[PDB]
Amino acid sequence: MTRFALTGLAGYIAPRHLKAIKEVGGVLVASLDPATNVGLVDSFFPEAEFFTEPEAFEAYLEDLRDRGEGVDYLSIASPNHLHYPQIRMALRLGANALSEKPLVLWPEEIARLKELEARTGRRVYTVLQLRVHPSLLALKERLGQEKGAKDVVLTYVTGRGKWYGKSWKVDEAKSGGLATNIGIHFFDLLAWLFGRALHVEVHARTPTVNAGYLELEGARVRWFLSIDPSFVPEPLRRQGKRTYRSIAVDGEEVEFSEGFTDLHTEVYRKTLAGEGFGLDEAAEAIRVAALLRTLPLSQPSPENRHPFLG
Amino acid sequence: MTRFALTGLAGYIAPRHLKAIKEVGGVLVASLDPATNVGLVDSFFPEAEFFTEPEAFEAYLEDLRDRGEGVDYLSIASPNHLHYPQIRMALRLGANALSEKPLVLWPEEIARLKELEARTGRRVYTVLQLRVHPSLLALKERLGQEKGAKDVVLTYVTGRGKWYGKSWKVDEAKSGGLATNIGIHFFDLLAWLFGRALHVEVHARTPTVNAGYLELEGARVRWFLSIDPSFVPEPLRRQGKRTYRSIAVDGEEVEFSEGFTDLHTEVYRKTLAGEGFGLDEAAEAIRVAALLRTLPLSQPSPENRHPFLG
Amino acid sequence: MTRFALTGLAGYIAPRHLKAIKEVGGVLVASLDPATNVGLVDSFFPEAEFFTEPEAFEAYLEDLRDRGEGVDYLSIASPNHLHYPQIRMALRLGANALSEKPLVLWPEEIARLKELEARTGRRVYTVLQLRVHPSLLALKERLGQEKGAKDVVLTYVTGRGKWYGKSWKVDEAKSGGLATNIGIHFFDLLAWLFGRALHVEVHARTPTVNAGYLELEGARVRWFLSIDPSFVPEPLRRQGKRTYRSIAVDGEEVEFSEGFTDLHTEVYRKTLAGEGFGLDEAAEAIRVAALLRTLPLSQPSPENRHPFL
Amino acid sequence: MTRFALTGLAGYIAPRHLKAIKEVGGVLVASLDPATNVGLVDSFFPEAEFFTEPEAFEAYLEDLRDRGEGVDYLSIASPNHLHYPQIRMALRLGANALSEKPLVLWPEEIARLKELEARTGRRVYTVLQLRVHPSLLALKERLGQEKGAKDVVLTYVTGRGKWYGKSWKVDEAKSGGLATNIGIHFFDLLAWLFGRALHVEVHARTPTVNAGYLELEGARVRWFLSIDPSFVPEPLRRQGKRTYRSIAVDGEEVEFSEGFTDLHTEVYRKTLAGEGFGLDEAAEAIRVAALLRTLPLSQPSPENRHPFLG
Ligand SMILES: NC(=O)c1ccc[n+]([C@@H]2O[C@H](COP(=O)([O-])OP(=O)(O)OC[C@H]3O[C@@H](n4cnc5c(N)ncnc54)[C@H](O)[C@@H]3O)[C@@H](O)[C@H]2O)c1
Ligand SMILES: NC(=O)c1ccc[n+]([C@@H]2O[C@H](COP(=O)([O-])OP(=O)(O)OC[C@H]3O[C@@H](n4cnc5c(N)ncnc54)[C@H](O)[C@@H]3O)[C@@H](O)[C@H]2O)c1
Ligand SMILES: NC(=O)c1ccc[n+]([C@@H]2O[C@H](COP(=O)([O-])OP(=O)(O)OC[C@H]3O[C@@H](n4cnc5c(N)ncnc54)[C@H](O)[C@@H]3O)[C@@H](O)[C@H]2O)c1
Ligand SMILES: NC(=O)c1ccc[n+]([C@@H]2O[C@H](COP(=O)([O-])OP(=O)(O)OC[C@H]3O[C@@H](n4cnc5c(N)ncnc54)[C@H](O)[C@@H]3O)[C@@H](O)[C@H]2O)c1
Ligand SMILES: O=C(O)CCC(=O)C(=O)O
Ligand SMILES: O=C(O)CCC(=O)C(=O)O
Ligand SMILES: O=C(O)CCC(=O)C(=O)O
Ligand SMILES: O=C(O)CCC(=O)C(=O)O
Ligand SMILES: [Cl-]
Ligand SMILES: [Cl-]
Ligand SMILES: [Cl-]
Ligand SMILES: [Cl-]
Repeated sequence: MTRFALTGLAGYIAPRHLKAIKEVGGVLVASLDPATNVGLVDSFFPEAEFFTEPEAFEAYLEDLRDRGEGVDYLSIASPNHLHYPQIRMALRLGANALSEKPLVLWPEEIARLKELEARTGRRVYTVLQLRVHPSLLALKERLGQEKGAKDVVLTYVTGRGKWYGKSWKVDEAKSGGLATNIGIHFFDLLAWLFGRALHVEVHARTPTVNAGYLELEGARVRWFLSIDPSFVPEPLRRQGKRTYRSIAVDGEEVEFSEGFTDLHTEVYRKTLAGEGFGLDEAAEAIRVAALLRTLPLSQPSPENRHPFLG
Repeated sequence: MTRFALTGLAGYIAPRHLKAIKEVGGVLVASLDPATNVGLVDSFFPEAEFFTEPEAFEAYLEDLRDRGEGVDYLSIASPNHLHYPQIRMALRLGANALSEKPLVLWPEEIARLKELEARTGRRVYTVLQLRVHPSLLALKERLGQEKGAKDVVLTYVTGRGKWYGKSWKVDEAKSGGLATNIGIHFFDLLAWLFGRALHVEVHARTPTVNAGYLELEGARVRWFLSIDPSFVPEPLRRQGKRTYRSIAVDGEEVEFSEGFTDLHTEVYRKTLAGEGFGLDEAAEAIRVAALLRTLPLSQPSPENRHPFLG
Repeated sequence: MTRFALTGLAGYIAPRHLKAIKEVGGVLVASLDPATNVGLVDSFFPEAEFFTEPEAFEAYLEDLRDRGEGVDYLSIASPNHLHYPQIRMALRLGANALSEKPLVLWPEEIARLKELEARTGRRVYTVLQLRVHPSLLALKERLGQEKGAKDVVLTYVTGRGKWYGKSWKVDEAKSGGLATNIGIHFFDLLAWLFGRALHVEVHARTPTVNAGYLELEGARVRWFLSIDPSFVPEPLRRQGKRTYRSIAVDGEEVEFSEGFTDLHTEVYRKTLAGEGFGLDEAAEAIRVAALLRTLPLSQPSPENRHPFL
Repeated sequence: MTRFALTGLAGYIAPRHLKAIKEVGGVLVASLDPATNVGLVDSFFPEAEFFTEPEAFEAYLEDLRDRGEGVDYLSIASPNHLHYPQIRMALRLGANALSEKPLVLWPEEIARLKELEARTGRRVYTVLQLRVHPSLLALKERLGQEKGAKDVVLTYVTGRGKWYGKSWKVDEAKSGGLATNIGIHFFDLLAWLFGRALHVEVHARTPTVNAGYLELEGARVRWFLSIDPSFVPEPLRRQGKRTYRSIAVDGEEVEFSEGFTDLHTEVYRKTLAGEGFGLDEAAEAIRVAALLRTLPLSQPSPENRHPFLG
């Protein structure tokens, strides 16, 4: 029975973690969130300890550890800028970390975490559910059979209501900006499929749209990211869809929205089986996303312009 | 299409109000919550406006009024002490109010609300789902047949985890205390069935237990309230059950937990149909609960002592 | 005895408002702040009500109004995005408003307040302390005696520590951005002295520097604003100074640091006498600051580039 | 040059700590507060780091420690329940702690901190400025010359406006209650003069008044504590005084309000000189204050009743 603590319990994504912990036969020992709108927790783990103050949470988990009943994992569902320091808290307390994406905001934070693993005997893992999406695992096998770099069009639209622009998600110091907070999913998919980015361009940047181009070891990629649902293709909009997440490559197209929200238990299962996504796996997309925070806009060549900018 | 604005969107009970507004064919025009952990809202009303600052939400709703697009109803799912001033906001904005229980904390607030309903021509309503619970409607009908007052044992145990003690729920200025925040359900049930309280006693009053006695026009009632699930009767507790909500009238048992969390849409419907629970309906249980904040403890006679007290 | 309520009581700036209210013979009936380090209030108005919830503060003031004991002014010292909706509250409660700068963030908000003033017969005022100052007030009479366009270089560097970057003051939706949160003082001084901005350019807009160029009816202005103290001129910086606040008009300087934390009381007095700074006085700087946060960057000509760039 | 970090920078007492660090020739390296009303700091330590997130503050200080540049002291001016876990943070960072009163809330926390001191070779100190108040030091000397149990009337009135009741200071879980948050000063003065409390009674306990009776090894003590300035004696009220802090014993009375707010630098100097008030010194008043939280009210005998209750 794997022992978990959880940060960010009051949040949107937290119930998916509570479900994962239940489904892998784990127990939630304690949670942290400065907000107390967490009453849903009793329907999953009615005996879990709860803290509003991170310093009190830390002291409690240390007391559990300084006596043999420590947690095995800290699940981290706090705002992005808190992932790094809460992962360090976990490792120091003798727990593995399982952090939401992006694992951290900066490449310097990845480098420091690699050193800290070696001094604490624990490991840092991250939630990248696209890496367990059955359609994308199948695409990955297909693409591996083919020599040469591929040409890819990546379109990632996921609608967000008006609350998003009043939240931490649009504070770049907290979220990393749109290309990190939302785009890390696809920058990570592209690194997993096609390796390291040799060249990066950004062609459009507004509060709701970013678009650009990547030259990766295995592919040339035109990409478009939005949180404005008007960019969902019209035939799908008609049927009420608010998302469109598509990779077109090698003469095929895979739209990977189905089950996007139903893969957190599989990520937990892979992680507890020792097949999790660690620092080495997460680092490349974080490097790309971080470069994009400060990269100047450029004018795309026609070959490099995503079609939604045409 | 009834037009609603909602306060308390990030909270535990908010999704039941989103489901109710949906199911009655209403539209959520705008919501208010100082917390922004509200991403669930896009799965219901992906175009609703959102505010963290009450002053800005008010100015926005005042602008809508002034241009003939005012909201019809403010639904209120904020902490209890904010119900009164949020209902004052609804009324001044030219909207009706539908507030979670307890409707307000104090009888003086009920009295001032009556004045403001007269000044504004608007109405104040509240969510008391026990009044639409089919077993309790059935009970009320059977009691109408009967002559004389009844002897009643009311036992109300609903377990709460460790987060509750770190929330506004235990700040008596915010919540009104245990007998208000949780007990209002049953004080209101008893007022609805049995009328006004002629005499009130409190026999036990700790952070997790209140017990006492009421003499009502239609009943003598021994009551016990707890948020410690250890008080669930042993034959249910041994199975892991954490709630027990029972009214026993002249020795006949009605346990009413089933469907307790599945009646908000029916309250909303009754309200919109002119059958809502207004100030006059809610006032008596508020008067009882408010008395209980300062009523001195007394030693029960054996005939007035709830069985759980020994 | 003029009755006041105050918003933003916990904030850096509220003590000058407590002094003005005291000094002008007013009484503070109630205050609002989400935060609770407001104890200083006890040494001025030891009986004032206090609220952390805006809706409870509004209901309390509305009760007072309805029984004929309403406040006469709402003084507003909250973060900038709250000024507009708190002035709206003041007018709905039948009070005048006296707001910190910037009075509101957007010209559309000014227009709405003008409608609402007419509806309620109450007035919106703002604290423009540079306008009652001795050394800036000196200019306006002189300058005004001469004709011809002036050539102005405006430089303001006011160092801010690491806390600033973690506060609402860098959230553009809350503060209006650097030029507004720092700038607005001086854009208002410039509009006061030299009229409407007929051309506006922004040359730099980074998190610690905003710089640009204005042409006003009465002057051209090269301006530079920063909260990075490394831009304090070296003869001051070498001494450890972290601020520098200069307007040079046709080669003639005035530096501005001295009477800066100073003149809230006179502004209260003028306002109470019917000589306050209203929407019409405030609007132009608000229009310019709204452009300064929204216009695209452009590359300056040599002639139009502030020397510090 | 003694290196400090500070918690609670945006609050009421912090400016006194900034002044103290400056006056003892220290440097403030970094500060933590979730609130950002802190601009004052620039007039003292213009280059200090600042954090809103405790986990980021702790990671920053951990980095300093690891590269041989750790702070020497953590000064703690956060809410009272945070003192214990922030002192734990200091000790694990290899810093001494200098915490505002009360040092911690509970005797069990004192006991844990004694164990952690021994582990780390760092020390915990606290601000008890009455122990450096010249009038009280002079009184202590005068009393010493005697022998036999003293008879004491302690009256401690310190006015607070309406903001206090909407702050953390009235949340007993955060502040310890009135007898702890305000009262610790005088319980500590009494323990310093007269030793262990062998008998404790509480006679009144309202939001603005606590009163009771103690018998200590060296004195019997009738005490009264209020934040209602109406209890300042009329003659002092008539001249506008809002405090009255009086100890009457041995045929004299010492009123110790003068300079009560001007002794923080002296506490810092004593602490840096190795003459600070440690766990052993602070423990007894913490034990007494904690007992008073749960002690039921009793009816006083006339002899044991503070005069202000008569
Ligand atoms: N597909 C996915 O894998 C997916 C989807 C959504 C969000 N996320 C990620 O999950 C995280 C949570 O996002 P969300 O949408 O639930 O955001 P949210 O704003 O709904 O919830 C964030 C929670 O963090 C809490 N918080 C703030 N500071 C904290 C601290 N010091 N400790 C603990 N909790 C703290 C907030 O009070 C809040 O309840 C982010 O890292 C986000 O990128 C991932
Ligand atoms: N069976 C029932 O009918 C039932 C069950 C649970 C709760 N309730 C009631 O619903 C209300 C909410 O309880 P909850 O359990 O959801 O609590 P909660 O603590 O989960 O959520 C409360 C929400 O109110 C928000 N809030 C705080 N101040 C606000 C303001 N000024 N405006 C708008 N929002 C504000 C908080 O940020 C939070 O998201 C309470 O009145 C409670 O009694 C009813
Ligand atoms: N020289 C000047 O005249 C001068 C100097 C500084 C600031 N200001 C202005 O004064 C105002 C205060 O800035 P500050 O420096 O005190 O920042 P601040 O962050 O120190 O003060 C913040 C106070 O406002 C509060 N607040 C947030 N929401 C509120 C609400 N809905 N109602 C009332 N209060 C609320 C916050 O809790 C905070 O405690 C701003 O408009 C700023 O532009 C003017
Ligand atoms: N005479 C004295 O020695 C004296 C006088 C006043 C207060 N105090 C003590 O000083 C402490 C502060 O009291 P105050 O009056 O300044 O209260 P306050 O409410 O004015 O200030 C409290 C500060 O703590 C901050 N805070 C909350 N959580 C924090 C955290 N995790 N880390 C750091 N900061 C955090 C708050 O945001 C706030 O700015 C308390 O322990 C109090 O008992 C002592
Ligand atoms: O909806 C998406 O594609 C992104 C989900 C996510 O990771 C987020 O919202 O943070
Ligand atoms: O569970 C219950 O019976 C009470 C639900 C409720 O109203 C509450 O938690 O506020
Ligand atoms: O320091 C300055 O010059 C600007 C003051 C100001 O208005 C602010 O800080 O918001
Ligand atoms: O004023 C006093 O005597 C006590 C000071 C205070 O508030 C405190 O110590 O928290
Ligand atoms: Cl906690
Ligand atoms: Cl808002
Ligand atoms: Cl309030
Ligand atoms: Cl931080």
